[PDB]
Amino acid sequence: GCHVDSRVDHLFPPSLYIFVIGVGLPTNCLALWAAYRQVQQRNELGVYLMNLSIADLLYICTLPLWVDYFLHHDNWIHGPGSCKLFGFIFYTNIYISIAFLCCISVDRYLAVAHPLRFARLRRVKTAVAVSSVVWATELGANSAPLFHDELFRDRYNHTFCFEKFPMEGWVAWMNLYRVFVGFLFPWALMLLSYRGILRAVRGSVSTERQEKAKIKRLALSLIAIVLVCFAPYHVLLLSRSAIYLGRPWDCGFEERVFSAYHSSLAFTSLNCVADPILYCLVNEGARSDVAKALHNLLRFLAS
Amino acid sequence: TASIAQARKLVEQLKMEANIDRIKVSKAAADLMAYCEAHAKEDPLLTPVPASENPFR
Amino acid sequence: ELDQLRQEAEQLKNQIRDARKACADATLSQITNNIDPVGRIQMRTRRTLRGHLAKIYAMHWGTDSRLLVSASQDGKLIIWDSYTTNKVHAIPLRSSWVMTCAYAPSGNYVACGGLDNICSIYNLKTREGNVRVSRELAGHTGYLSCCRFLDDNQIVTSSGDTTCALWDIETGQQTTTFTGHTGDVMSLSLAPDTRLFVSGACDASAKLWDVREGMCRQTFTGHESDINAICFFPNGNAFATGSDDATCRLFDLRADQELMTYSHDNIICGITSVSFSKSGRLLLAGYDDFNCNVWDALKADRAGVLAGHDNRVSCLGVTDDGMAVATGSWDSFLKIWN
Amino acid sequence: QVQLQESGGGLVQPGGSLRLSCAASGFTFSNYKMNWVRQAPGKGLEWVSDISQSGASISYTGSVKGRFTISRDNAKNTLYLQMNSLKPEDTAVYYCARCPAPFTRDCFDVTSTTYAYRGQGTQVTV
Amino acid sequence: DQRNEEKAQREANKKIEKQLQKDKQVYRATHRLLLLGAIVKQMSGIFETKFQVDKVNFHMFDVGAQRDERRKWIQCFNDVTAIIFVVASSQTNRLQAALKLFDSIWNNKWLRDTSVILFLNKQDLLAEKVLAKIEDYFPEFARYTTPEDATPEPGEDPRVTRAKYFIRDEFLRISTASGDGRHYCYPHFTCAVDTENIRRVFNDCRDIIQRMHLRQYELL
Ligand SMILES: CC(C)CCC[C@@H](C)[C@H]1CC[C@H]2[C@@H]3CC=C4C[C@@H](O)CC[C@]4(C)[C@H]3CC[C@]12C
Ligand SMILES: CC(C)CCC[C@@H](C)[C@H]1CC[C@H]2[C@@H]3CC=C4C[C@@H](O)CC[C@]4(C)[C@H]3CC[C@]12C
Repeated sequence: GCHVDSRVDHLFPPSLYIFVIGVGLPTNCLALWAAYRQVQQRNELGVYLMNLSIADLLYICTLPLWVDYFLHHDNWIHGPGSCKLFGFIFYTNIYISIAFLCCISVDRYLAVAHPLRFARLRRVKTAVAVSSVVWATELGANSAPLFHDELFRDRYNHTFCFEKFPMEGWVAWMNLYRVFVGFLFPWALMLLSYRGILRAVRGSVSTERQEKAKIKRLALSLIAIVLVCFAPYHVLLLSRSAIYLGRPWDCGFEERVFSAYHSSLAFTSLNCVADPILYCLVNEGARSDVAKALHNLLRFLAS
Repeated sequence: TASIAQARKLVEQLKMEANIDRIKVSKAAADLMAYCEAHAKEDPLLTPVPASENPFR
Repeated sequence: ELDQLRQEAEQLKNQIRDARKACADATLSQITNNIDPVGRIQMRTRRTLRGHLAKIYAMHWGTDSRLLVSASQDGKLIIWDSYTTNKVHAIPLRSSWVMTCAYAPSGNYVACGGLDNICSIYNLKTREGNVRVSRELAGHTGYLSCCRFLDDNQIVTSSGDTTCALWDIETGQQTTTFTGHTGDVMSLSLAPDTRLFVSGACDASAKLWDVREGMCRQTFTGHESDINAICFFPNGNAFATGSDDATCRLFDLRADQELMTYSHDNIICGITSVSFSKSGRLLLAGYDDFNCNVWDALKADRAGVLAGHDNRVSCLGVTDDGMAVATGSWDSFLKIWN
Repeated sequence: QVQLQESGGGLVQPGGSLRLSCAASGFTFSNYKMNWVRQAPGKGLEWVSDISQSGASISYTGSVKGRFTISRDNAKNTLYLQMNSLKPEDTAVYYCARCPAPFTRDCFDVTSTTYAYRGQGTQVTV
Repeated sequence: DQRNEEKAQREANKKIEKQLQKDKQVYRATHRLLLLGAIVKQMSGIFETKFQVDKVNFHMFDVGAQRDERRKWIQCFNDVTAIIFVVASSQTNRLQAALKLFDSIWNNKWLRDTSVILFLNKQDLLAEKVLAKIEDYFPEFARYTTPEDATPEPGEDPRVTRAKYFIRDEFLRISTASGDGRHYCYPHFTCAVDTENIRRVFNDCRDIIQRMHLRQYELL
C-alpha cells in the first residue's frame, strides 16, 4: 500500500468515458451494420470490421461501471466477480481491437500489393477462421488476471479493481508482455503493411496523384491515431513495471504518475470511438450505405 | 445493283400484307376487355389468394 | 428500275397506312375509360435464389409452375425448386456466353444458347441420372438470342443473323427458316396454340409468323428503337413489346395496329423484359433502372413497382398458374414475388 | 415507322457548295444524336459528322473539317449538312444515320450491312 | 409421409453446392479478356485461348461468326477484366473508324467500368509510310509536335514517333474526355514480331485488379 492522488481521476476519466459512450454507441452500431452489409456482399474486410465493432461495443458496454468506479475515487462498490469479468473486458478488448486493426492491415496489403496471388487467404471462410483464432489467442493470453485476486481494499479508502499499489511480479511481466507483444507487434505489422500499400499505390498508373495523396493521408491517419492514443498509456505502464522490477520497495513513481495513468486509460477509449469513424465514415460507399439505411429506417418507421 | 431481289421481295411482302381482313379497334379492344373481365378471378396476382393457398408462404 | 420498286413499296405502305387508319374507330383509352382501376399492386419477395456467380441473362419457368431454369454467364444452367429453394440440377455449359434458356413444356429437356451460335439441348431424365447434351443445333451464323420449345421434338430459335429457325431435334436439321427482319432478332413469343409465334428485332418492327407455312403474316411498327422483349397476350390476339425507347406497346393482330403505349416521363431506360399476368390485366415490364413496373394493360396506369435488384433486370417470368413472378438480374440473383 | 429522307444532292462543279437535308419522322427527333455517313463508289461506309441532341457537341471527320458544317432544327425534325469547297474526293452517297437508342453518348451505325435507322441516301457528284 | 423425397432433394442440393463452391474458386482465379480488333498464334461464334503468366490464368475471347453490328452482344462483356483493343496504326479511313468504335465502347453505359488495353500495331508499315497517307485524314498532324515525355527509341526519326504519338493522343482525347475514375485506357505500342505483349497485358490486368481492390477494400 502507498499513496495515490485522485485530483482529476473522478472528473476527467468519467467525462471522457461519457463522451465516448455517447458518441460511440451510434457510430459503432452503424459501423457494425456497414460491415454486415459488406460481408453479405462477399467481402472479408467486412468480417474484420464486424469483429472490430463487436469488440468496441463490448468495451463501451462495460464503461458505465468504470465511470461509476472513477466517480467513487476508484471505489469498486461491486463484488469481486463483477471486478474480474468487467476488468478483464476493459483490457482484453483494447488488445483485441489492436489485433483486428492488424488483420485489416494485412488483408489490405494482400489485396493491393499481391493481387492475383493469394485467393485462399482472401475468402470469408478464412476471415472467419482467423477472427476466431484472434479472439481465442487474445482472450487466452490475457487470462492470467482471472486466476488471481482483483479486489483490494488499501488503507487509503480506494477499493481497487485489477490495480494494486505497489504491484506484484506476475503483473509486471504481464505488463511487459502487453506492451511489447500485444501493442508493439500489431502496430509494427500495421506500419509495415501500410508502407507496402503506399509503395504499391505509388506503382499505380490508373490512380491520379490526388487519389494517391488521399490514400497516403488515410494510412498515416490510421497509424497515427493508433499510436497517439495507445502510446502514453504504454510508456507509463512500461515505466511503472521497469521501476518496480528494479526496486519493488518504492512508491515514488506511483505517487507522481498515478494521476497521469488513469488519464492515459481514458485516452485509449478514444480509439474505440475513433475506429468506427475512420474505417466506416471516411469512405464513400459505407457513408452512402449507412445514410440510405438510416433515412429509410426513420422514414418508413414514421410511416 | 444487287438489291433487285431484295426490293422485289419487299414489294411482294408488302402486297401480301396489305390484303388482309382488319377489324375495327373498338371490337378488338372490347375483346381484350372481355378476356380480362372473364378471367379476373383466376388471376392470383390481380386478386391475391389467401396465405393458405400460396405455395410461397 | 430500283426507283420503280421503291415507288411501288412507298405506295403499298401508304395503302397499308390508310387501311390501318380506316379501322381506328376508338382508342382503347376511350373504351376502358369507365372500367375500374386495379389500385396499388404490392408484391413481396418470397424467394431469393442464390448460387449463380455472374449476371443472369435468361430464366424460364416450367409448366408445372414450380421448377425454374436460369442461365448465367458463369457457364451454368441451374434448375431450381421454387418452393423449397433447392437446386435440382446444375449443368455446366461448354460456352459460358449463354444468352437464352428454355424449359421444355414436358419437363424433360432444357435448351440454352448464346455467342456460340448453337442451341444445346440437355436431357433432364436419363437412366443414370446424368444430364447429357442430347443435341447441338448448328446452322445459325449469328448469336442465339431466344429459344422456345414447341414440343419435345421441335424448337424455335431467334438469332443475331436476322433469321429465326424451326428445328427438328431428333434429326438436328433446320426444317424452316423465317427471313424478313433487317436487324438481329432479340426475343420470340409463342402463341397459346403453338401455330403462330411473334418476333421482335433490332429494327423497331415485330413480325407475325406462321410456323407451318414459314411466311410472315403481319409486320407491326410503332416503336422508335430496338425491341428487346415480346410476349403474347393470353388470348393470343394481342402482344406487348418493350423497346430501348423506354416504352412498352400493346399491338393487336386482328386490328393490325398498336392499341396502347405504356410510358412515363421519368422513365428514360430501355425495357428488357415484359410478361403478362394470367388474366392479361397486368403487364410486368423489366427496366434498365434496376426495377420492374406493373402496368394496367387496359388503362395504361402504373399499378406498382418491384424494387429489390441492385443491377439491370434481365429476366421476368410469370408462372402458368399466375401465382408468382420471377425476376432475374445482373446482380446474379433470382427473386420470386407474390 | 422510322423514316429518314435525304434531299439536296446533285452534280456540282469542283469548288462549289451544296446543302443536304434530312427529314425525319416516326420518332422524337430531339432525343437522338444524328450523323452523316458517306459511301464512296468502291469503298465502304465512312463516318462524316455527328451532332448531339441539343446541337452543342459537333464533330466531323478530319477530311471535311472547315469545309462541312452540320446543324439541326429540332422544331422541324430536320438535319442539315452544308458542304463548301467540294472536291472530287467528296463524290459519294450521303446517308442520314440516327443513333440506335435515345439519351445516350454512343452509336454503332456505320455498318456496311443493313443498319436499320439509316435513310436510302442522296448522291453527290463532283 | 414423403420425407424421403425431401431429404433426397436436400442431399442433391448439398452435392450441387459443393460443386458450386469449387467452381466458384476456379471462377475467381480466371481473368476474362475480350479481344476486339480492326495474334492468334502469339502464345463458330466465339474463339477462346487460354494463357498463363506467373501462374495466373487468362481466358481471351475473340468474336468470330458475328455480324458487324455490336450494340447488343457487347453487353455480355461488361464484367471482363479488360477489353483488348487492337488498332492498325495508319482504302478507307480505318483509323477514324477505330476511333469511333473506341468512343462507343468507352461511353457505353454498360462498359462504363471496363478498362481498355489499347494496342497500336503496324508500326513498321507506319514507319515506312511516314518516311515514304495520314494527313489526308487528320489535318492537325501537319501542325503537331512530338511530346517531350516520349521514349527516345534508338534508330527512328522524329517523324514516325510523331505519327505514333499523334494517334495515341487521338485515342487519349476520348479516354480523358470522361475524367471520372471508373475505367482506364492503357495504351501500348505493338510491332509485327513481339514477345512482351503478354507481359504488358498481364501488367495492365494486375493494375486493373489492384485498382478494383483499392475500391473494394475501402482504401480509395
Ligand atoms: C488474410 C488473413 C489470413 C491475414 C491474417 C493475419 C493474421 C494471421 C496475423 C495478423 C495479426 C497477427 C497476430 C497479432 C497478435 C498476436 C498475439 C501474439 O501473442 C501471438 C501472435 C498473434 C496471434 C499474431 C498472429 C498472426 C496474426 C493474427
Ligand atoms: C465470452 C464470449 C462472450 C465470447 C463471444 C465471442 C463471440 C461473440 C465472437 C467469437 C466468434 C465470432 C463470430 C465469428 C463468425 C461470425 C460469422 C460472421 O458471418 C458474422 C460474425 C460472426 C458471428 C462472429 C461474431 C462474434 C463472435 C461470435
